[PDB]
Amino acid sequence: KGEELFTGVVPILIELDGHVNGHHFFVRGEGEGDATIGKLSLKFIATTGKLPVPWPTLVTTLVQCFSRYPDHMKRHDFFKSAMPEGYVQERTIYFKDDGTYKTRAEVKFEGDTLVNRIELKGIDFKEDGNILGHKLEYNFNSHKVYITADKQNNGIKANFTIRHNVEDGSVQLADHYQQNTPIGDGPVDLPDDHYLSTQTILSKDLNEKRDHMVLLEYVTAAGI
Ligand SMILES: [Cu+2]
Ligand SMILES: [Cu+2]
Ligand SMILES: [Cu+2]
Repeated sequence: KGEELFTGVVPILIELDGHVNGHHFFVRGEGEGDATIGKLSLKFIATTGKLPVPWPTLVTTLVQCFSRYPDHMKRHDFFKSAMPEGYVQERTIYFKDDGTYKTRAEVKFEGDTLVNRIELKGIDFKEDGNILGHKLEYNFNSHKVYITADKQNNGIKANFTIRHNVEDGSVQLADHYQQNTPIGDGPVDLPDDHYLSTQTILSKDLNEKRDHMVLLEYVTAAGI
């Protein structure tokens, strides 16, 4: 339909096919999104066993169409306007003093479900660094995701730096560079500069034996 697709609660499917250094892994997440209040509630399983990288490094890669855009900002919501046909979301992520992730995702409706299917490639990580050495805390900070229009590509770009808490009290920074392109050829909303304000909780399911991550997230657009 349109932004009409997000007036209620929407089921979500997320699938990540990952290769970091020499390691293969697969993640599938399921749950629900409520864009009217900007809320995600999701559970992710590593189907391939224990992950070679920390769960928090995957959070940004694992549906910004569920951001809450306040009424006065609805003209600037690229993500919903591309639906149902969806958009391609690509990122290049530089972990400071540490390797890089390259991601490509398609985010679109498949029936009544919003699906995010991702390919992730990671290279040049240090064996004893914060990522391959699993030295990141199981939690997640608040960020501002700065969004700009990319009118030459009929889409948007985003810039932000993720701050991962490290177990010794230091911070591991991850510079994100993001490009989104609509899949369909219908017109989309090309926004004035603004940002998304994020908050996230990472937790566990006591009955789940598999390596997993429960996620609760709230995101609201601001800056206009
Ligand atoms: Cu209708
Ligand atoms: Cu292999
Ligand atoms: Cu593989």
